[PDB]
Amino acid sequence: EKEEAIFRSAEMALVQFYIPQEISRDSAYTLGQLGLVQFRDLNSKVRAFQRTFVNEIRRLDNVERQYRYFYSLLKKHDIKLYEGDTDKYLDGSGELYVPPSGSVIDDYVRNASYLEERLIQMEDATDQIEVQKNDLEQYRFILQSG
Amino acid sequence: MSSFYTVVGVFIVVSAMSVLFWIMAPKNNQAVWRSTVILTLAMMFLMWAITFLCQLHPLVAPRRSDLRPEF
Amino acid sequence: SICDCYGIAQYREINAGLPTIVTFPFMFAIMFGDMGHGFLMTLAALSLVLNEKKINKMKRGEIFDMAFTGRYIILLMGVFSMYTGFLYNDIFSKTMTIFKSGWKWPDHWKKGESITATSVGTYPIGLDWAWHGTENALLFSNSYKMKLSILMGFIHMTYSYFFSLANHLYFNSMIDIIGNFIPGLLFMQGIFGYLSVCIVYKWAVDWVKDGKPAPGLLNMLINMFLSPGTIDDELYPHQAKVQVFLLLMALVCIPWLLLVKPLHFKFT
Amino acid sequence: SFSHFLYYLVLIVVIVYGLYKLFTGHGSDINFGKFLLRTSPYMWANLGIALCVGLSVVGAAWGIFITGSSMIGAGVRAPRITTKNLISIIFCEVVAIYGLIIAIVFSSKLTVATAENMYSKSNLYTGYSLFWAGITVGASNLICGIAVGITGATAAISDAADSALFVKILVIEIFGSILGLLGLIVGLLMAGKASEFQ
Amino acid sequence: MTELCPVYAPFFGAIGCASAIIFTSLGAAYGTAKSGVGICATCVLRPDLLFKNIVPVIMAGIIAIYGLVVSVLVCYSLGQKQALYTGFIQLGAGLSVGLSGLAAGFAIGIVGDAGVRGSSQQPRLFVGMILILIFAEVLGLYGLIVALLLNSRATQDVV
Amino acid sequence: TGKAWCCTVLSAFGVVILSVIAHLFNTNHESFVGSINDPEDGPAVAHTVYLAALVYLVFFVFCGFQVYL
Ligand SMILES: CCCCCCCC/C=C/CCCCCCCC(=O)OC[C@H](COP(=O)(O)OCCN)OC(=O)CCCCCCC/C=C/CCCCCCCC
Ligand SMILES: CCCCCCCC/C=C\CCCCCCCC(=O)OC[C@H](COP(=O)(O)OCCN)OC(=O)CCCCCCC/C=C/CCCCCCCC
Repeated sequence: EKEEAIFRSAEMALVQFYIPQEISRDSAYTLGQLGLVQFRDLNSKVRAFQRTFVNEIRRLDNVERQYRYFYSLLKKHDIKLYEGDTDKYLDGSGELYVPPSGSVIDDYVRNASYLEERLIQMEDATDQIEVQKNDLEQYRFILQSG
Repeated sequence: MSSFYTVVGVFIVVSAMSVLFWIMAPKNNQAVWRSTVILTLAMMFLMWAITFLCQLHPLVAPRRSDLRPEF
Repeated sequence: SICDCYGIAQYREINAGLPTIVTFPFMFAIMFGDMGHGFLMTLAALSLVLNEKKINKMKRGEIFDMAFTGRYIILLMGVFSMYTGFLYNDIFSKTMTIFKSGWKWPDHWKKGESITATSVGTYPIGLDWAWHGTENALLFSNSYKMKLSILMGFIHMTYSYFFSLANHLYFNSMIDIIGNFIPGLLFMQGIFGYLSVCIVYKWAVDWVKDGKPAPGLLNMLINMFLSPGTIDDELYPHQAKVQVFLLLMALVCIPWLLLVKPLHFKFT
Repeated sequence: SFSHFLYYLVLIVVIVYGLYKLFTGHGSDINFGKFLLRTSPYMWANLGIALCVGLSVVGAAWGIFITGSSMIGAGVRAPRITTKNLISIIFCEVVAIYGLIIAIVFSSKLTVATAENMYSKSNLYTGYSLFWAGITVGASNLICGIAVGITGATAAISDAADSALFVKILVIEIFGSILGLLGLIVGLLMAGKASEFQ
Repeated sequence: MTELCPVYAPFFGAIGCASAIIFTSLGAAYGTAKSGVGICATCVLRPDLLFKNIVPVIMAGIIAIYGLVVSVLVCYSLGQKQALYTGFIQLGAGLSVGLSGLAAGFAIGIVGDAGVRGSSQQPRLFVGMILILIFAEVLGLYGLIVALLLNSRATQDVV
Repeated sequence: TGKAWCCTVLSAFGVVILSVIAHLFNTNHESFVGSINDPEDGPAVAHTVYLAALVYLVFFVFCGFQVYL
């Protein structure tokens, strides 16, 4: 009894969700695996910083910044980037799977912050040597002339 | 026998196959078969009939000075 | 994806996507209209359809997407261009000679002598190949293709106007029918349907045999506004008594379209 | 300047030439009446058909780059407008269609005439009419095309500001389009009674 | 030589044949140079858009093929002894396609120059230029149609 | 590669169109020899066009092996 929606648009319904705070994080993964639901913005008057999950989002926003820094140094060199299984999560057919933990995500934070402190130093210990180099080649090239 | 009745006799044959296909169109994607075929046969008819009617009683006849006498 | 560029449809209205599957490539083939150039399009797309599994996996450019995203649009612009070219009878600027011709030349002539052909029958499917190479060939085709174009847009427009009705009857908006639909229908059908009925009627009359003179339709359409009750050449009996009525009917439908719906708002 | 100097050096030769002929008793020699009579009415009729579809295409092509160059600039930040503001490119193209309907009507009136009846009352009448009717339709659609482009370059900028304002400026863009439709009417009335060359 | 066949009569054909390729060439040059300078400005930073932005340079090249098609058809209707009816037909045909393509050409340049610069900054703005630019290439065509209607009547029933 | 596909599809239909043309000159079809400005001798032109098609046929089979490998 599934409808066809080509002569006219498909019929829709508005639904309400009573989610406990314990399983809010877990339910949201499953709703995204479907790809069927379009959420309204109930908190439409609240300013952008007065919203409640803003602090959780900055921890993850900072991480994406730290990854953009990495992809830049790579492209600065001739390295190619590994490409993994784009289908290991899903095949786009609405299948279920279990999401990560909260501790795994907290490990990406300290790891990514820990890598930024090393690479930022290893790059400056490299560049300062190359400055000493270019200065001497110019001092060397000039001497070759008669 | 070529006449305006000849256009009607096609329109009867064509206005009936549209009806039979309406009945017999399969259930899967029923609207695409049903609209596309009925709407295709119609614009195939209108462009035939226009091209036929412009020739029954024409008001100017073809004229040239370029043929060979042998023909 | 073509209609969605122009706009996203209202909830539960007629989609503009079903008619567009046929009317988009058929209007193309009226213009394009050739069996050679159409057979080439048909192959160029039929390579994209058969190798779609290979192509979809591999990575694509930006031009090669749209040629692939519309690989079925191009298939139907090719098939229909082989139908329309067959009727126009044009294959790489040349003609086919399938059937007997409805025209006949003199039994005898000489070099350089302008010769005219005499009628025998009607050609069944398409334009007769006697016109090819002829001196007066455009005078025939230009008159033919104009009257094709006017008739094929009147049908395309009216059919899309009966989708307004199909919506009003689904949302139960009765006033818009009496307010918008029925007056606007009479406006254009009485003017541009009368034109289209007269083109089909003039083609269906043997004017020379009957002895009466064929009338011009551009002047007949102008003078009915400028000078009603007047005729120079008659197309059918009681022509003037019907023209002035159609003028009367169109002028009534203007204020009825203008006033009827706001008054219902005020009266509620 | 130079270009304006020549405009004043032409005016000064037309005057000194007119007074040479007049004071000498030869002012009849400058006769516009014979020129209108002896010139061929096919000249006047084939200029008008050309200056109708030519001057109408100048106007249409004009408004398309005023409306087109602003939309593309406005469309950088508001790319959603290029299909909503498309209606302004449509009212600018359509004045060219009006100049092509005339040339269909007038081309029918081009027929060959005998040499004895060439400079007759009716065949001179028919050359004068298709000249000024073509001027009329062409020079009037030239004006309706430039105007609608100006109107429709603003409606692109207003729509990028706010979607609501687009509708309000269309009313100005419709009234401008009436100018081309009136010109078509006036031309058909001129050439209504004109008859094909005998 | 005759009241209907003077000796200055071919002047309007030869001048009409010439003015069809002169006026359409000028248009397709304004629209090639103008457009062509935007392509040489965006593809210093975005060389990946080069082959996609030559589309204005194509549209103007078609304006020139129209004027060539009218010069080829009126040329074979010329003769030492032709009527004055025929000559002014040959004129209006060239003055129509020429004046129409000149105008279309300039618009192709002004609009094509802006599109190539914008679409580099907004890739959704390419299709918007391809639309606007077809309504210019079709005005060179509307002049071609007039030239063809008239040429048919050129040597019809002449004596 | 594309340097070879070009003359493969090009010379594919040169074999086809030029052969259909030559067939018609040979049989003296009205549309090809009917007017006076058309050539006077039908088969003479076909003899010249049968050979021209063979030249495209060689380019076809050659480039077929080139792309096939
Ligand atoms: C000082 C010289 C150096 C500079 C040269 C630059 C060009 C100067 C202008 C040249 C044209 C004007 C001089 C020639 C006019 C006289 C020709 C002539 O005798 O023709 C007569 C004859 C009529 O003879 P009858 O009716 O029997 O009457 C008896 C004769 N009176 O009429 C004609 O042949 C008229 C022909 C005139 C053509 C003039 C125009 C030539 C073309 C110039 C085009 C310039 C504009 C650019 C066009 C761009 C688009 C294609
Ligand atoms: C001018 C002379 C050269 C001409 C060269 C032509 C080359 C062939 C080009 C392809 C033509 C056939 C395909 C067009 C029909 C299908 C278009 C279509 O489906 O568009 C969808 C698309 C929406 O989705 P996307 O933006 O594709 O993103 C989601 C995709 N899943 O639709 C729209 O944007 C709406 C407008 C549709 C019509 C647009 C047509 C534009 C054609 C431009 C041709 C450009 C040619 C460039 C040539 C450069 C050569 C080096």
